[PDB]
Amino acid sequence: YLTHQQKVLRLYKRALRHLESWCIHRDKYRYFACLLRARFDEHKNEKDMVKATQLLREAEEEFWHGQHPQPYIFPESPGGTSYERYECYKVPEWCLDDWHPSEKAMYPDYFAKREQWKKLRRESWEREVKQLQEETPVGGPRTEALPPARKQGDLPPLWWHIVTRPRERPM
Amino acid sequence: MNMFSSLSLVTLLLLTMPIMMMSFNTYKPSNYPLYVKTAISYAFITSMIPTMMFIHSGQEL
Amino acid sequence: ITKDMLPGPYPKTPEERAAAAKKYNMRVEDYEPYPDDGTGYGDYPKLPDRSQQERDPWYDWDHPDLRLNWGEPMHWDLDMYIRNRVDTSPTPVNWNLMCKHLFGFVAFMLFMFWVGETYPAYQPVGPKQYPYNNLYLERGGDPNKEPEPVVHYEI
Amino acid sequence: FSTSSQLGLMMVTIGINQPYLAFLHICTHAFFKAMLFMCSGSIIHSLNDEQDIRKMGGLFK
Amino acid sequence: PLTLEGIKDRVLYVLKLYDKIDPEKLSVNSHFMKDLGLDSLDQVEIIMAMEDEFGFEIPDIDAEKLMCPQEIVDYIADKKDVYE
Amino acid sequence: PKYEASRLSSLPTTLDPAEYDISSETRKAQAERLAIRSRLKREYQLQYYDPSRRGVIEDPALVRWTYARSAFGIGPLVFWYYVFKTDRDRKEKLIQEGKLDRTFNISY
Amino acid sequence: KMELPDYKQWKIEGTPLETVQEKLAARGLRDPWGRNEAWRYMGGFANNVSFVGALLKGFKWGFAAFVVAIGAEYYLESQ
Amino acid sequence: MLKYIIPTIMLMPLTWLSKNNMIWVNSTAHSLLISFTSLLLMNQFGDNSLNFSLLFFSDSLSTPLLILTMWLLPLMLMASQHHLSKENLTRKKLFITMLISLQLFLIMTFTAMELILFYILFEATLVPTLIIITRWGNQTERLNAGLYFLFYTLAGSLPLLVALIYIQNTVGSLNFLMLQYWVQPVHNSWSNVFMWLACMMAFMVKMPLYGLHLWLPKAHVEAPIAGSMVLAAVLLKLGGYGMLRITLILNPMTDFMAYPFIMLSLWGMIMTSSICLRQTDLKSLIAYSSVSHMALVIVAILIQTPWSYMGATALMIAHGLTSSMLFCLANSNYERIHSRTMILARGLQTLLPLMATWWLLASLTNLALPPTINLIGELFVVMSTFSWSNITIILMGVNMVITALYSLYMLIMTQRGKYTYHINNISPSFTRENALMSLHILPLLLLTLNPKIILGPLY
Amino acid sequence: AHIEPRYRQFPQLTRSQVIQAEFFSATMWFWILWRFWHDSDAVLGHFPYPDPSQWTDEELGIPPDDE
Amino acid sequence: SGYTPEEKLRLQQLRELRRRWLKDQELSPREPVLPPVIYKTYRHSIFAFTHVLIPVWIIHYYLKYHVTTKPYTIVEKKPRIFPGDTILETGEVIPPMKEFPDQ
Amino acid sequence: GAHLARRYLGDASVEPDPLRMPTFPPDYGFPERKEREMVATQQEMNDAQLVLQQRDYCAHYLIRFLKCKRDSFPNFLACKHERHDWDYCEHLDYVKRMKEFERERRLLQRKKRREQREADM
Ligand SMILES: CCCCCCCCCCCCO[C@@H]1O[C@H](CO)[C@@H](O[C@H]2O[C@H](CO)[C@@H](O)[C@H](O)[C@H]2O)[C@H](O)[C@H]1O
Ligand SMILES: CCCCCCCCCCCCO[C@@H]1O[C@H](CO)[C@@H](O[C@H]2O[C@H](CO)[C@@H](O)[C@H](O)[C@H]2O)[C@H](O)[C@H]1O
Ligand SMILES: CCCCCCCCCCCCO[C@@H]1O[C@H](CO)[C@@H](O[C@H]2O[C@H](CO)[C@@H](O)[C@H](O)[C@H]2O)[C@H](O)[C@H]1O
Ligand SMILES: CCCCCCCCCCCCO[C@@H]1O[C@H](CO)[C@@H](O[C@H]2O[C@H](CO)[C@@H](O)[C@H](O)[C@H]2O)[C@H](O)[C@H]1O
Ligand SMILES: *C(=O)CCCCCCCCCCCCC
Repeated sequence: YLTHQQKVLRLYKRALRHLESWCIHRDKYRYFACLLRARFDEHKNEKDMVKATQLLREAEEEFWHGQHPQPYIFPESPGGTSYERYECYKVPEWCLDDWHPSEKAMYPDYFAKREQWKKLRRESWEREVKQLQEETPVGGPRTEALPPARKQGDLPPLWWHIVTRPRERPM
Repeated sequence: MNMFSSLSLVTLLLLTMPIMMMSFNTYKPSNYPLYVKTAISYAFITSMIPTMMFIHSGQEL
Repeated sequence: ITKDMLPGPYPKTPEERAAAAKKYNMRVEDYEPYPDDGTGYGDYPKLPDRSQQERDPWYDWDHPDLRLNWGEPMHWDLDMYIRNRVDTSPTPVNWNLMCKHLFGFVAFMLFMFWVGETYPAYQPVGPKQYPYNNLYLERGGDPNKEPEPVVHYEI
Repeated sequence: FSTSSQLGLMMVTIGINQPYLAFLHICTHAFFKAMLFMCSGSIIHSLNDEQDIRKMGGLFK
Repeated sequence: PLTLEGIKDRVLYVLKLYDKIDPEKLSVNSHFMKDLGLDSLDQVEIIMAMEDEFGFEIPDIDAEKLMCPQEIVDYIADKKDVYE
Repeated sequence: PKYEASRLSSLPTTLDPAEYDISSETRKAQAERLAIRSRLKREYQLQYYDPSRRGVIEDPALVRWTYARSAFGIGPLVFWYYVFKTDRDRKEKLIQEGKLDRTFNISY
Repeated sequence: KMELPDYKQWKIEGTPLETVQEKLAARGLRDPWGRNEAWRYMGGFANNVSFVGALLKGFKWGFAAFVVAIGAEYYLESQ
Repeated sequence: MLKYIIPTIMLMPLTWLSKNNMIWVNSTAHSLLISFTSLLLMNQFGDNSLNFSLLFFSDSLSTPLLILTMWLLPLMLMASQHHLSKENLTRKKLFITMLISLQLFLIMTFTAMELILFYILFEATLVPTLIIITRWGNQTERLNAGLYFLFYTLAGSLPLLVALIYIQNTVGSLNFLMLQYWVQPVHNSWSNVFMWLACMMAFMVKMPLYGLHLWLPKAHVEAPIAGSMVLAAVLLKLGGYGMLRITLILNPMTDFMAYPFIMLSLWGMIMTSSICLRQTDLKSLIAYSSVSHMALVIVAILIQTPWSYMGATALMIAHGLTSSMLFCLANSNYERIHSRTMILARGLQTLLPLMATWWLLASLTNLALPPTINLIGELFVVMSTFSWSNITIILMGVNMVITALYSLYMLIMTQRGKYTYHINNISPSFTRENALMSLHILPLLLLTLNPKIILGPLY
Repeated sequence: AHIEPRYRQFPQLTRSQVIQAEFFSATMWFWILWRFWHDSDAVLGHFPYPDPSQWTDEELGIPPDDE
Repeated sequence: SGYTPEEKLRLQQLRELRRRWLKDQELSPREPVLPPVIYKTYRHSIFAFTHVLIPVWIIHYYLKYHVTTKPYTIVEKKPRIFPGDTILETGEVIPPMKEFPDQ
Repeated sequence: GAHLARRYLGDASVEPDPLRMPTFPPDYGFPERKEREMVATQQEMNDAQLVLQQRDYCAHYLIRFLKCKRDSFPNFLACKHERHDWDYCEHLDYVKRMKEFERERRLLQRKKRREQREADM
């Protein structure tokens, strides 16, 4: 599923991040990062692909031995301290449909603009479904990739939940 | 006695008042946190009186 | 949902295995039922015993909090493997080594506390002395009975 | 973990039959432990929710 | 509060402090491979500096696709909900 | 020192010897798996994106799961029986002899 | 909108990143990201106190105030 | 008791003679008035029970159960009228009639002096309950739930009838006031061992005792909301009430005969609490929660101490409100998503903020937070079983931990986390639903101020 | 706001924050010095610790060995 | 490993929609359309009256006329008496201590 | 410290047992040994409500300090001389316990010597 090139590049990034967790100080990290890069540049032009796979397998054995047990994680990355922190504030847009008319009256401009989007959605849907029928082989999709819109006035099929998703900082 | 026991209970009753006002009797949402903080600061003052009486004579009840 | 879409009895012939794999949205090569006992799994697939925490957090799951896609067969013990419960993720230290180091540490400390009790630290002084027969009446002793005198002397 | 360690010391004080000393440590500990958290919160807020000390540094001035 | 121009200014600013890139040849549309002569190891290090510049992670599957500064600006703008 | 996998700590994928020898048969199987995933994804998405749909998208996989799941028996009772019976026989014997302290025991 | 300082001022010279680049040159290598780090060693970040200096923050005036106080208390006590 | 029997009977002509669109208003309004008058039963004396007549009496045990019964009828009406909205008018009136006829049998059951009268009424409750489940349940296996519920009961109740008739022949009476004075000790013999089992097994099935409990989760998963409410809150307590009464005439044989049931209860409460951690049907989880709580009641009744009987009474009342509230909360989700699967609709606090509060309060009472009467009852039982044997504190304490774990697990799974993306029909909570939840929890929490009225005769 | 963010540069400071910090740092050191001047025995020892070897056999009541 | 031309075009088309959608989340000037040291002390003075004085009046009235009228509801530790004190109730004088050996 | 090394890592027969002291008669070697004199009476310590563990041979200095502390309120820095007198009496009390230990240790050594004298004779 991952190519050999993808596995080497993933390992390089993963190795560099753990090395930074060890070094901490920027000047120390710069020094050892360049040494690490030189270890990858050494075997950059290995054309024997059985040898190349051996190099990667040993490299991953080396990484597992030398990894930081508590590596740095970006706060909003999976496993970080702010990951999913703001999910409780994300409210799906269909909830506005159930607002009482007195609540909707507080935002007359916002709700008129929302109706235009809902109209754009309704009038586009049939062409989206048709575009997907025409472009999907007999067996059905073989991958998850979705196409662009091909004409003028068409919207890319299945766009609503991407375009109107909650803001990352919704409140 | 009567000041000591009354003020020690006032400290507790004062802290519950912002919780009771959540029933909307006289509720100012605009700055509820300031309201809660003020009650804590006033409860601290009211509790320093029975503490001072204890430090003075060792009054306990 | 029809009966033919619901879990059935354990698959007996290879043509029932193919039907079961199709019912559960699996390749028949991957499909594999639980061992035929009285346990009561029927033909429900036996899937890898891994936590949902091990799934790719960046993939666009239909259920991101559970890391499940709509329509994929769910592990029999999914409710045990949600991210709030049992984690099976690889550890930076081997499971067996961790157990030795933790057990070794607790056992060593418990042994040392036993040693510390048998050879306690103390200071080079005699007993603390108290007046009025070691405070016989203050400690609640019987006023009517006469305690056996305790006498302390100057040194 | 500093609080857990400080709690362990308080438990030790109970173990040497010094309850009033253990109580004094509860009171004194409250002041500077709550201050340390508020200082860490000051840092974390100024660094946009960063909590890893490996990404702090140079904040003295 | 980030802006489309603000993000672009910082993406190029980081690239103009990278010795393997000549700041005169750099534009928003420069392909890291075809125009600047970098390799995929280099591309991984560029993505890592971007993650450090803006303080969030770009997953490997998305990062491998970002081959010019504009694609990085688009990616950052889309995840941060920057429309202006 | 090699990784030893355990029930509660799996082998990492980068250390799994079958991740680096991927043949045509393995690639074909992965494509067949991706195709099954994609087909279900489309079927889900045509309903999830349908502007006229209000409700729940019933998932047959979820239904099969709850149906399958909704479909050491005297030993602990005997064990606990002997623990409590032995304890209460001992206790009853002492009360009859007066050797159990119940000086202030007037709540029960 | 927000104005970025000129990027050409960020030089490794005079910082420990220059020491790093000298130790790599001994090995035939070069650090290409040095100037991206240079701001951290410059300007108002160039000199930071040591651990001892941090603990002694405020000592000078605390000592000056203390000397005045015991001087005052020694004078009054003599009266 | 005629001041409660007759107005309850009159609810039937009220419902049938009401205007078509007033059936829920009239029945609800007037059943609430009956509930108000039920508080006149609180005239309890320290020594004597309140003995109305030759047929009915009310002591401190029956009075709280009577008040709970008559309070529950309007709540069931409120809870039912939505999913019965499409039903035709005659079948709606028949449904309300079953609920009224259930109240009639129940209040007579709790106040009968003579035990055969209690038996007939105790048995009569089966008919409307069975009809409510099999006629107005949604799913195919409501028919099986009815048969399991019907035949578990009659497997135990027929031996009880034979024992009751045997006891009257020997003693001369089954009036409960007479039994208090003419009771004689039960000596050891195989005949008395089977008399004991015949006097008790019917009530054990109702509670239900662990090992005779599998009918209960089956019944709950099939019952409509009103069926679950009355089943969880009152019908289980018929067995608890029956045991508290009939143990009078079973001493001293209860000394050794209780052991196997105490073992089943003490271990069963841990087993059923653990099972709740892995339940995937919300109604089935609440059903297993009841089994665990009622195991404490069985232990309390069997060890026969003044503290245990007081705890048993408080636990029975407290559980009735709490468990009924949980089914109502579970049903409010079901009326939106039409599934009982607990993992289907997550993160509902984001979408329904005030219903999240009701969930929180119901969970807090379910795990017996002090000073809710839920904890008072549990604590009294824990106090008394420790004297019975100190080792029981280990099983009691472990059960407390597991109960907190599954109670909050319910809360975290349904109310917290992320909301399910495709479920877009979570409409705002109706006034009817909010009123229904508050009409459970408010009286439950108000009972903390005056617990003595739910502690029973031993108070 | 009244403090505007800066890029790759040391931040803008107010005069109040700098003075208040210096005041309280100096207060901490004055207090330590003042307390130590007056209560050094709290750190060093309140009383002398005797050497038991210097006690004579007469005062401990140790009779002479040949007795 | 870059985008394919169809991936780029779909992303571009979605991006245009997302930014238009985000722009439309901005409120208008009229939104929300809503339906129709002395200050320091006064705010602090009213707070002391309602949250201290009135509560203490109630508590004192409650303690004085309902609680302290029942036996053993408010039990004090009795005051410490030192050698040399005078008792207010009776006028008794507590004798001094014996004279200390010099120390 | 040091005394512990001698007992646990040396000859414990000539080292005091802190849980059994004293093991010699109080007058052995002390002709005419005075009693410790108690100043505060039982009634005074009861009325002052001293903690039982404080009702020792220094309790009169504590009773004086507590009375001063009450009378000086709100001045919580006064009574410093009274406190030192109590702390000093406690110090001397502790030294007396040290002497009892040293006396016990030397009497156990004298007994050991008197046993090699007989084992030779
Ligand atoms: C002031 C602190 C007071 C407390 C200090 C406590 C320290 C006590 C440590 C005791 C625990 C030592 O635990 C012991 O470690 C060694 C080294 O891995 C293990 O040894 C084992 O693992 C290592 C590494 O895989 C290999 O050599 C081999 O597999 C095996 O020898 C032992 O199986 C384990 O029993
Ligand atoms: C002689 C011995 C027998 C004694 C009998 C005493 C009672 C006699 C009652 C006779 C009147 C019956 O009344 C007749 O039935 C019902 C209720 O009454 C009415 O119709 C009913 O329709 C619906 C209910 O379905 C409701 O709106 C409401 O209950 C009523 O309007 C008829 O419009 C009326 O014509
Ligand atoms: C979940 C179900 C739990 C079931 C628990 C079962 C408990 C079993 C209790 C066993 C004791 C039964 O009761 C027992 O019956 C016999 C009847 O012969 C009585 O004994 C009587 O018969 C025997 C004959 O063998 C004579 O020796 C004896 O002199 C006579 O009194 C015992 O006095 C009595 O103790
Ligand atoms: C109960 C009394 C307790 C004792 C009270 C003692 C009084 C304390 C007075 C503190 C006021 C000092 O005022 C502060 O001093 C420091 C001296 O480095 C100044 O700091 C100065 O030098 C440092 C570099 O070392 C830099 O911050 C900068 O060069 C300059 O500001 C602050 O700019 C000034 O705001
Ligand atoms: C002299 O007064 C003794 C004071 C105690 C000093 C601490 C010594 C700690 C040694 C470790 C003990 C190991 C377990 C028996």
